Amino acid sequence: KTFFGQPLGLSTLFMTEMWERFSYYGMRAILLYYMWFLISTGDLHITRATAASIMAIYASMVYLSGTIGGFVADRIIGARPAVFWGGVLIMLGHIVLALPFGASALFGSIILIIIGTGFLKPNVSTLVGTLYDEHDRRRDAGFSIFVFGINLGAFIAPLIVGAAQEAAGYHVAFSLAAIGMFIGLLVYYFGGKKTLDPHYLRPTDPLAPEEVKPLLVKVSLAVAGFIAIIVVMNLVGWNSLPAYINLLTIVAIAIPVFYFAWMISLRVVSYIPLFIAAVLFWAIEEQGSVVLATFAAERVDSSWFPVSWFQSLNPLFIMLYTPFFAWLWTANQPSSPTKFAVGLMFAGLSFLLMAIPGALYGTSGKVSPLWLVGSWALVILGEMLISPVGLSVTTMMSMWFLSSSVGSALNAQLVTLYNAKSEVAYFSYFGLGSVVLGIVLVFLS
Ligand SMILES: CCCCCCC/C=C/CCCCCC(=O)OC[C@@H](O)CO
Ligand SMILES: CCCCCCC/C=C\CCCCCC(=O)OC[C@@H](O)CO
Ligand SMILES: CCCCCCC/C=C\CCCCCC(=O)OC[C@@H](O)CO
Ligand SMILES: CCCCCCC/C=C\CCCCCC(=O)OC[C@@H](O)CO
Ligand SMILES: CCCCCCC/C=C\CCCCCC(=O)OC[C@H](O)CO
Ligand SMILES: CCCCCCC/C=C\CCCCCC(=O)OC[C@H](O)CO
Ligand SMILES: CCCCCCC/C=C\CCCCCC(=O)OC[C@H](O)CO
Ligand SMILES: CCCCCCC/C=C\CCCCCC(=O)OC[C@H](O)CO
Ligand SMILES: CCCCCCC/C=C\CCCCCC(=O)OC[C@H](O)CO
Repeated sequence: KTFFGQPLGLSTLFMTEMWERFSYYGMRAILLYYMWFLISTGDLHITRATAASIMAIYASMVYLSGTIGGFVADRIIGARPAVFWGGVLIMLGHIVLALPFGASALFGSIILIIIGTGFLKPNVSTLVGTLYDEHDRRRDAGFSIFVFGINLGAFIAPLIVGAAQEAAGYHVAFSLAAIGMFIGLLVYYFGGKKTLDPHYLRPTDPLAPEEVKPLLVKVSLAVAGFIAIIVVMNLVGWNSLPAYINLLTIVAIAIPVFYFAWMISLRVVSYIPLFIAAVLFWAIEEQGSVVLATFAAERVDSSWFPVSWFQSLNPLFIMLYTPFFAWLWTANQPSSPTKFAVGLMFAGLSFLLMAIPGALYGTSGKVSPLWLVGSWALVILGEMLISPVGLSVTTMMSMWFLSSSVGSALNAQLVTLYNAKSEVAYFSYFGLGSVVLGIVLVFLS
């Protein structure tokens, strides 16, 4: 008796991640529209450009937090508690938004989820490997099944949450996200005790006595320096929300900039164009929940259904393409930098495609939802070529997990350029921009 030929414990982690991704992407599907709403009532004193920038940097921090959660679990708290307490903080983040508050709750919600996802996201995948011996040939299948559960949650969430927001408002919809995470915790907690190794209740590589102090010092210097920067910023008058957002953008981009300059000082050099292509691809893919969400709400005949449902197309196409590419890579298979190149080209085509309706019809009307369907089909096609390979090429493993954070940080700057007047230029310029760089990468391949 198995779960698709895998140890029964996979069923627990499958559901755990399905519900967490439900909570996360359910929130993402309506958070931007929610900020627009708070703005329209005068409760939130920012522009839509800033709100769009917030969504991008929010994403950026979540991915950044993810590069740290594995360490904290491996060295300090253990993978099993990390997942649990991460789940708790994620649940509380969605509760904060469900409470009878407005803009005052946004920061607290954002922080809780950044930290919680940081503890949960890397460590659930770790525990999946825990199910198998070193020997097990079933590993690749088990992770594929796990990924399917991730995509499932991401798929149903905007449908269910978006419908709920339409029927019962934002606060109820945010509560559904919280309940989703809660369900994830129930199944995880009770299902875990039956199936998970008690070894992972504790860290597997705990700090040795002599490691405690320098780690505390290292963490301390970072906080003091970051706090110092913020003090100076407020002294010299750089203290607006766009300013803090720029600071985090700089931070998110500096980290890979430093580790490279650190490590360089020589095939690492060859990894640079790969890393650049990854950042750019993630930038475009992550604009689906920001720029494309804006386009869906302003430029699409979506009178008969919640416009947040467009967020379901991303994981839908992942699920549709997946068994195909599963087959395709079994049946000369192109190289890895070739995949990145063609992978970035498809991202570029997805934005080039979106420039068409504005150029043909104008930007003051509404167009068919099919334009967005086509756009997402194109970008996810690019994801099938880049994501399954990116970790393999880089084998700096962290560099791979950071490419998504840098793309989002870059987006935090770029998405402020998008509006009805700049629609066609935005899509053409960046669409073509990414296509040419994918052409360059073929030359450098
Ligand atoms: C996996 C590869 C797929 C590539 C996607 C490209 C195919 C479709 C592109 C967009 C279709 C155009 C819209 C069709 C339509 O019914 O237009 C009606 C009109 O209301 C438009 O405003
Ligand atoms: C152990 C805790 C787990 C449970 C998760 C927390 C969620 C439980 C109940 C959520 C109640 C929804 C909020 C109701 C509400 O504010 O109504 C909004 C009002 O504006 C109606 O339009
Ligand atoms: C080890 C990697 C991290 C190192 C970070 C390097 C530099 C950190 C901070 C410096 C950036 C200055 C802040 C910029 C800023 O807030 O400008 C805002 C202003 O233009 C808007 O009103
Ligand atoms: C408007 C028309 C655009 C047509 C574009 C066609 C050309 C695209 C790429 C040209 C070079 C081939 C790349 C093949 C390759 O893998 O490397 C070899 C290349 O470096 C040859 O010099
Ligand atoms: C009286 C109100 C407060 C009660 C709620 C607080 C939380 C209750 C129990 C905490 C349990 C800690 C879980 C840590 C953990 O590793 O869980 C993992 C599971 O064992 C499965 O892996
Ligand atoms: C998730 C909780 C927050 C931890 C971050 C604080 C980082 C700074 C110093 C590390 C604190 C670790 C405390 C426990 C510890 O490692 O000491 C005992 C050693 O295992 C044995 O000497
Ligand atoms: C077996 C695969 C089938 C799909 C093939 C992919 C199609 C590739 C390019 C299609 C054409 C480019 C989009 C332009 C477009 O939508 O024009 C349509 C009219 O403008 C609609 O009013
Ligand atoms: C592989 C080919 C797939 C099919 C797409 C081919 C080209 C797609 C779009 C080209 C431009 C579409 C609109 C043209 C346009 O807006 O003309 C500009 C007018 O002068 C506006 O005043
Ligand atoms: C699978 C095919 C993918 C589709 C890509 C083909 C189309 C590429 C670019 C189309 C749009 C080009 C720019 C149009 C443009 O800016 O014209 C000016 C407008 O009239 C004013 O904004």
